Amino acid sequence: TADELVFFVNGKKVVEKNADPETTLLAYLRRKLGLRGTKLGCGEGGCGACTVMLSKYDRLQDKIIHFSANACLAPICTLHHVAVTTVEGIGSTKTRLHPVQERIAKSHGSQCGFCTPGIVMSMYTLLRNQPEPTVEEIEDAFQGNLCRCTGYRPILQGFRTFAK
Amino acid sequence: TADELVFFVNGKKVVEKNADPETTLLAYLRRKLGLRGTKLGCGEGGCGACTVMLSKYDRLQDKIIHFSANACLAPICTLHHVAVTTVEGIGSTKTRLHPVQERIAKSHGSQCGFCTPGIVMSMYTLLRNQPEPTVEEIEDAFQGNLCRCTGYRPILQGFRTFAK
Amino acid sequence: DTVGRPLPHLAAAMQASGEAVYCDDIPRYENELFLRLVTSTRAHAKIKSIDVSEAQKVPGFVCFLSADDIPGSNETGLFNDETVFAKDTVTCVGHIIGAVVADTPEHAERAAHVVKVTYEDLPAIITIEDAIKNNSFYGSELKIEKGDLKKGFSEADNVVSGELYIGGQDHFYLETHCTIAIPKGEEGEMELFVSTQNAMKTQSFVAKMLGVPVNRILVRVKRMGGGFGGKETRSTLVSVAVALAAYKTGHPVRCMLDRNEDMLITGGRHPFLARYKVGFMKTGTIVALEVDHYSNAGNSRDLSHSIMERALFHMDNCYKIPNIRGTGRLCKTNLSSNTAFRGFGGPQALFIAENWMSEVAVTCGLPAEEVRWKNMYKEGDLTHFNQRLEGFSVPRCWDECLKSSQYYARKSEVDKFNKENCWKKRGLCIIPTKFGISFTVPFLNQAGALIHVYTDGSVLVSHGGTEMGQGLHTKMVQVASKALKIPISKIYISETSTNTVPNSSPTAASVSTDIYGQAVYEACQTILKRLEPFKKKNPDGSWEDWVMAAYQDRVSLSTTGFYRTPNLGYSFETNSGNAFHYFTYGVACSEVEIDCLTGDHKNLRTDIVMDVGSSLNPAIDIGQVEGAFVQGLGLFTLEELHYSPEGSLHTRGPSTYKIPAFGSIPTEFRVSLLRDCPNKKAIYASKAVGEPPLFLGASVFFAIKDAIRAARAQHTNNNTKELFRLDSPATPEKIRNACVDKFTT
Amino acid sequence: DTVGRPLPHLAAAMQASGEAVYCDDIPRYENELFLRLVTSTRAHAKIKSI
Amino acid sequence: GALIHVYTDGSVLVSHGGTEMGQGLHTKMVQVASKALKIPISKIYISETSTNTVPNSSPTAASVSTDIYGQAVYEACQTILKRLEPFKKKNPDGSWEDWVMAAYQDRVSLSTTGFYRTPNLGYSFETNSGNAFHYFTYGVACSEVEIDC
Amino acid sequence: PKQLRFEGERVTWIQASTLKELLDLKAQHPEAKLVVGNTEIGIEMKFKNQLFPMIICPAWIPELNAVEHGPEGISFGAACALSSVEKTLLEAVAKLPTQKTEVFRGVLEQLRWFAGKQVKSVASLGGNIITASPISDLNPVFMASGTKLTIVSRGTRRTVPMDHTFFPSYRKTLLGPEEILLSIEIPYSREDEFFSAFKQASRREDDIAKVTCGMRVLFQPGSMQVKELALCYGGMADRTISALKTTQKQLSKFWNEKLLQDVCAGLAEELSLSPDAPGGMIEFRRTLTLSFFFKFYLTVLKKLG
Amino acid sequence: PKQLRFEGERVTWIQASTLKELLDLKAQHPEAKLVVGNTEIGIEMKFKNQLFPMIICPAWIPELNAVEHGPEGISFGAACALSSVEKTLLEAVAKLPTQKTEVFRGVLEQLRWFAGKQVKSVASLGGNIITASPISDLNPVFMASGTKLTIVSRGTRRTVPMDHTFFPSYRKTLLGPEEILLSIEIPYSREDEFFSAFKQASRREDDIAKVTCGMRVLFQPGSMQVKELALCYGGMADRTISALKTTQKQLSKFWNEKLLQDVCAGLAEELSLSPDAPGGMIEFRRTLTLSFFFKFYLTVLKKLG
Ligand SMILES: Cc1cc2nc3c(=O)[nH]c(=O)nc-3n(C[C@H](O)[C@H](O)[C@H](O)COP(=O)(O)OP(=O)(O)OC[C@H]3O[C@@H](n4cnc5c(N)ncnc54)[C@H](O)[C@@H]3O)c2cc1C
Ligand SMILES: Cc1cc2nc3c(=O)[nH]c(=O)nc-3n(C[C@H](O)[C@H](O)[C@H](O)COP(=O)(O)OP(=O)(O)OC[C@H]3O[C@@H](n4cnc5c(N)ncnc54)[C@H](O)[C@@H]3O)c2cc1C
Ligand SMILES: Nc1nc2c(c(=O)[nH]1)N[C@H]1C(S)=C(S)[C@@H](COP(=O)(O)O)O[C@H]1N2
Ligand code: FES
Ligand code: FES
Ligand code: FES
Ligand code: FES
Repeated sequence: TADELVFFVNGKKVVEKNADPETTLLAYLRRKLGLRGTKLGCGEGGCGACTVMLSKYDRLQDKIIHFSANACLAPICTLHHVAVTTVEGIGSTKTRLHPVQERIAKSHGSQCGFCTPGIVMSMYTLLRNQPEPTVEEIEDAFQGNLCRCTGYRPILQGFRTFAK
Repeated sequence: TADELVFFVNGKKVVEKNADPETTLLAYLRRKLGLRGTKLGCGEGGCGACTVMLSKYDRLQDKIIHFSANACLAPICTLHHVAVTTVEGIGSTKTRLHPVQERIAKSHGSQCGFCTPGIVMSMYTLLRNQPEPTVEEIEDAFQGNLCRCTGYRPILQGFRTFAK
Repeated sequence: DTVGRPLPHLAAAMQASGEAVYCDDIPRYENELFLRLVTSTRAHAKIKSIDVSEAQKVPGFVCFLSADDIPGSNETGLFNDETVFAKDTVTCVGHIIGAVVADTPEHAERAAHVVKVTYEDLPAIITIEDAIKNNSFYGSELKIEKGDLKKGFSEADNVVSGELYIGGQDHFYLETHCTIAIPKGEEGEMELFVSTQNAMKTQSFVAKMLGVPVNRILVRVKRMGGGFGGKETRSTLVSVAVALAAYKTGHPVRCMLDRNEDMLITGGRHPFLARYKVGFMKTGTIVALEVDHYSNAGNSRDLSHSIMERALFHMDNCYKIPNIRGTGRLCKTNLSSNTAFRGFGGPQALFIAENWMSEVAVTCGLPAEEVRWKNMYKEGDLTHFNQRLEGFSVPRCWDECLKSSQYYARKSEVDKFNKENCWKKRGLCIIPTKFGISFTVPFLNQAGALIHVYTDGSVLVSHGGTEMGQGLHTKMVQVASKALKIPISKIYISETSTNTVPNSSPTAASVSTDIYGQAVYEACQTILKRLEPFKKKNPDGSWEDWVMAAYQDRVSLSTTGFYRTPNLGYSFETNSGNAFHYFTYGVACSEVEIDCLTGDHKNLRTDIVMDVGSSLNPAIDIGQVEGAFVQGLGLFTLEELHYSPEGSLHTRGPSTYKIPAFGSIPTEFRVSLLRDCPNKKAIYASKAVGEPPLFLGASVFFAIKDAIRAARAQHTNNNTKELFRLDSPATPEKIRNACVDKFTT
Repeated sequence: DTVGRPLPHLAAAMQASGEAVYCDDIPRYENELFLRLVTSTRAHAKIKSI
Repeated sequence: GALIHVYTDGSVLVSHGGTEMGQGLHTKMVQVASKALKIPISKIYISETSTNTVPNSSPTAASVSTDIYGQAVYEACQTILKRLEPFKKKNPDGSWEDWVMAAYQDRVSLSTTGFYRTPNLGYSFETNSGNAFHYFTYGVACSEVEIDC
Repeated sequence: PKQLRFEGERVTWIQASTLKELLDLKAQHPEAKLVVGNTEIGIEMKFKNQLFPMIICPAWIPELNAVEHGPEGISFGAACALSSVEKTLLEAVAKLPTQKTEVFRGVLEQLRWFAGKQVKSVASLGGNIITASPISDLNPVFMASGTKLTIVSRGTRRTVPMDHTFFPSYRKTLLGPEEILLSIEIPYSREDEFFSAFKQASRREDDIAKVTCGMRVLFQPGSMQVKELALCYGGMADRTISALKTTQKQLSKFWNEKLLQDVCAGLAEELSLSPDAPGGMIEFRRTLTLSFFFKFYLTVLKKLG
Repeated sequence: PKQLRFEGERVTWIQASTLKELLDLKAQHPEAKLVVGNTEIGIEMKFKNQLFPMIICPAWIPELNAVEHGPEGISFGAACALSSVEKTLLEAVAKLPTQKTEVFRGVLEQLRWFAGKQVKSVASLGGNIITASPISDLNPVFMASGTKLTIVSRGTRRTVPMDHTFFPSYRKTLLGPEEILLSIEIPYSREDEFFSAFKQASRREDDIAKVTCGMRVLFQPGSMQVKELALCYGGMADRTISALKTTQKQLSKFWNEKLLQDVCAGLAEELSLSPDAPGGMIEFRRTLTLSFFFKFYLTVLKKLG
């Protein structure tokens, strides 16, 4: 006699009738929903490869709020009535890339590429809260995201173009 | 409120708790139990590619009885307390081939090989009932099996070695 | 060194244990969907609507696919005259309109049955006689003509004319068409597992439909459960449908045809109608021949023209005819497009030749063997297409078959049986065949290979050929073992794939052993040259050591091999240039017993002698001879496709279509390979064996016809020199009706 | 002719959209199982039982 | 080693022993083949690295991959160019696509291996001689830091 | 054994353990489909796209599998596999005098080039009969011999010989909505009673236009004077039919050349097919009805003179 | 919103919609684990192989998310995300006189090179406090400022300033079995009250041996004479500790060079580590306790002289 968990992933309704409390959102996206853009890098919140955006109507604040989270640590059972957005939710080469995806790609901000969706989702989240950020807001947006290939310079140079 | 279907495949217990009346034994072997030696050739009982052996204790006769059947036409819902034997039940190249499998292979009785499990299972069934058959019993055991590659002569020459 | 040894098919043990993997045996991906084709029920109609409301209610329904979901091109087929999915009009009963995609094959089946189509009928053309009357043909008349026909006919004592029909044939490969398409989700990349003989055209047609470069598409074939010509082009009907569903859903998709879909949809052997006129002497010698052939091509071109070319090349059989005219037309009809089937128009034209040849002998009151032997080509003779017959070995096969079958002694005993029996008769016939070896389109006669030696000394071979039961991979391993001088246990063939050997011709025309043999041989020579220096440094070392020394000296242990069949290029204007690299020859004698009251018959005895050069594998070659012959007996005596007057196939499974059974084969069944006849023109002196023996199944047809002749002498006429028309297949209906008696009247 | 030119990594756009496939991104077969290594907790020791 | 196939549509598939790990080897290999073949990069593709296309490959390591597979790819491209040359002469103002199709129809193989072997290497720890490296890469960095003592 | 219930997306299956259950279930749900071997139902559901939302399987029921030797002949429960019928009839034929096994040997001849072992091991006798295919190889023999059918529902029990009236129209039998075929008694041959069975060795359509027959003659004691004559044919209409008009005319005639010619003329007329009769093969089929009778005619003479 | 119940193989999760539900559940199941962000629990379950068969998630409860501005300071519900705490404190800092935001700015300093946005968006305030990690960057600051904690169970309610007694042993706090942390009031700075917070920029073990501190001095009105002095350190023991012995000695002393030396000597002794204290870095950690106080010492002088 268990309740149904209802959430949204990329604008699409997910009704889970047998939610396991131990299921992380990462496991669910990859291995239940088959959305493999979100990555496992550490599973301990330090690397940000699993970054997704979350959205909810805040019963206090009024407002729809947008914020980034680490899918590796988010239990699905915390997400009832929450809207999830992953990298495939914002754009694709099949349809059209988001400006964030295009700019990280063209700016040489992606080598092996495994960190890229995570960094794309942190930048996306920043832009969804603040459409015209400062350069300073931009560098501080990524303290949660690690990249082992690039030395970071190209990524900030590319996202710098969103500022002022 | 449905009954459980219990049968055996290759010496191993299958408990199906939600049997669909429309499910053929062929579909079940291949797509449920992952046993793909048994083949679809027609689905109308004409070709024998799906031949398996069936065994039951006959509540009339006394006796355990053995007989061949077409898996394509056998509803699973007829097999409660029946033991199914497929080509993988009798021997393998990993372990050891049954004399039936060895002899059809060496006698050049297998070209594309698609009919071979079905033919192997017809011969096997004959031998399980009559360990010393006549040459005549042997040719008549295969009225239900079609082969398009061999012209049949090598198969009967191979199996002829079981007679007398 | 196992070349010339009876080595069993490499996969035979695994086929016997059910461990060998065919397309549908590959495991499903967790997200893999199933496709079912939606197909026309009218021979010729305009599509007025497609309704999917009831299909959308089937559990597991994913989507319906049609011409409007295609991203690249709806234009397909070998000559670009087909659709992937019909849009405005359907043009045969099998015609693919769309496809349902579902979560299980059972749901896909349920959903597809419930898709309702609305039609407005159009004028349909179904029979060859309909097509001649309507002038419905593809292209124009094909023709080979030699000598002077007015003049040949002037010189002739007797002239017999007639008409003859030979029905089509369903391939009836035990494994039906099957495709798995895996979309990668990157750059239009797709990987396909296919039961096809033509990985290249699969790759092309899929790329064309998707509007994507050919380099994105990887087609893989491990083995087919039979092909027989049926998967040389027609496989793409399923493959492209399944590539589309994969593209559209983003999931892996598969489909394997149920028997009844396969038979209706994928086409079979061409029905032939022949009108003929032969001029001959009182002696039996042919002086003039005129044959117009008509093939029922169905609703597209496909391979129909090439089939008709091969038919014109084979209208002589083994007979020297100084004045000859053969023409062929391809009939455009509202039937499923017909295609390659073992023999590729050959058997049809060879059946027509043996028919008028049987009638020459009855008209002359001469023994059939005598009339054939006297009209037979000699060594060095040219054909009606002006190709010299070098190493013509039919006479050797003939004399050897007469001896072994004890023909003349059994002719007496047949006549004794007929004198002593009233409602049962026996028949006896000896028949020759010759079959030309090559693709008739010269550019298909190319073959590639790729060989890798790994550092443990193990070898991986890849060539353009596909395995469909004929033991091509077995023969290729035997060739590589002989060429490399290592045990067969060191060499492995895994699969055929478009990323190892590109641009490969279809596995077809009986030439695979020949062309891939050579390409593999050539790759092995390259390896041997590279390993030669190390072999000198260490003459008493092992293969393993020479290979490791080569690796460590940074000598590449990977090579391509390529073969191109020399001296080919026939011209239909000029009537010159070689059509074939060489001919495969054979002779069969058969005896039957007919029940004149039922039309039922017994196959009593068959003796075959085939010229297959120096066989690379006696056991495989004898198995090809037997298998082919039984497919021919099916063609000529048992297998009959049947359509409604509206052009809808009735015969769609083994209950209504009878291929030969265990109990169909001759009681005494003898095959011999001719000794001491090495072929200079092919790998290790071997000859092509796949297709040539199928027509020898006609010895059963003409033995039946001889028996009918005897029943007719018993109960119908006193006219010996009577001709009656017997079409193929001579089924019990046709046999019984020909035994005219107090009951038929 | 692009040699000497600052051409972006060919896969960089698909990496940015999460479309580029890495090993664990390949779909699972229906019958696919998962492995986990069992590892030593001692630097140097005799194994007495498992 | 390398293996290249030109399909009949003029599309090219490249395979070499190198693996992609983010360093842009495949990008660079596609650039090299575009240059050597004289066709746009959009016509060439690298799918994956596999032991059934290129055997016995060395690890993707030592910073030499662009160097060695660049050469092997280049060589395979030269073989394709030689084979296509007659058809280029027969149709000097045609397109790549036409030369490739004419080659296929004349039964010219549009598949080739390429191989490269670094010359003049072999250093001995006895004698202390023979080249250890083909060449050296050089550089210089200047850095400034501030420490909180 | 107890009754089992299986439930699918579309179909509910009940495995009856007992005759009483079967008859109760059948009376509660007259539209329920009996399935035994499913060698016909499986074809109907897959290929003719029939759906039977409710199925009962009576294969477990002891009465429907019973093989009994009586004074009149051998009775077989309706669920007996064709292989079991064939084994029993082979054993009867080897043991009994030839004169008593004319029908048994007719049954066995029709079973000779029937399906393979896989089909005969699960295909039931009652299933073949109630299928009522126009080209059934068994219903002509059963009709010609007057094989006795026991037919039961809740309350009701009745035995009837199989005759022309049992197959009223296409694919239909003379059972009520609530009735099931319990058993089938294949009769012993009497003195002066002779029987043959013949068949076309090949169908071309799924269920029409394949000629198959059962032929019986009973003579007056020690004579060649016809007392009874039954010529039954499959493949000649949309049902198994009896040539009654033809054979009624031969009652108390002698087995001679004149009878031969009179039967052939009766047959040619009574069983005549229109030129576009479903299934074609119009000439051949006609010739077979006459040729088969000739076969019977000559065989009877050898069993006499 | 209503209470939701999820059941897995090992764990039962209850999403509480209401404070009452939370306290009732917590009293019925005192062993139940509260999870808000899961940034600690998820690590405990994955890496330290803890299993908590019963979990309550109170994130929905309005009281646990309430941000209140009172006379004493800013109160935050225990479930407030660190990002919300940071946004509120930045807003407070920009609006209020510097003299009232000494603690707020010390909280913000510890939050500067804390985790990334992804963690700070879900990691709660009450979660960091009750985790009670020896190296928490926040508990030293809360301890130094005497941040007030509201602690509730069924019936019981109590507010306590955080002090040394709150963290009695490793990973343990002064909550009963049935209690939850409700809210946290981060105090306004008073006149003559000064505050600093410092931290080691790097841990090496998961939860020990990273030096982090919160430092408060309150002077007598208008003077440099110490009235209150609180020096609180993480990374120096298996818990957040206060240098009480050292600071008690400085009461009513003057902020001079003599105080500098006395505090450093007190610190070096009171917080001394054994050579093999868990986590090593013995010399460095010592040096940082003194260097951090020196930094406070100089900063205080600049805020004065
Ligand atoms: C490959 C093949 C070849 C065949 N060849 C021939 C042939 O050559 N000649 C020939 O005559 N037949 C032939 N058959 C038909 C076959 O013999 C029959 O399908 C079979 O006997 C039907 O029995 P079943 O047990 O499978 O019945 P099912 O499919 O389970 O049922 C058949 C019908 O009988 C009904 N039924 C079953 N039992 C009873 C009962 N006792 N009371 C009332 N109704 C009942 C069912 O409702 C159903 O409508 C062939 C079949 C196959 C598949
Ligand atoms: C990679 C990353 C970096 C980090 N860096 C730092 C850092 O630099 N400095 C630092 O100090 N911390 C750091 N942390 C720790 C972080 O601050 C805590 O994990 C977080 O604040 C705990 O909050 P939570 O909501 O995720 O707690 P949960 O994981 O949900 O629970 C934490 C514990 O507190 C209990 N709990 C929660 N709420 C209550 C309540 N209201 N009443 C009673 N018990 C309660 C739970 O039962 C559990 O025992 C880091 C964490 C991560 C993921
Ligand atoms: N077992 C088997 N034998 C077979 C076939 C087949 O599909 N299976 N096809 C035949 C046909 S149609 C041809 S063209 C040849 C082609 O293969 P080969 O060139 O290797 O003989 O195999 C022949 N024999
Ligand atoms: S995988 Fe590293 S933060 Fe989630
Ligand atoms: S591009 Fe490789 S880790 Fe960021
Ligand atoms: S698939 Fe042909 S008989 Fe079962
Ligand atoms: S070996 Fe191919 S069907 Fe029998």
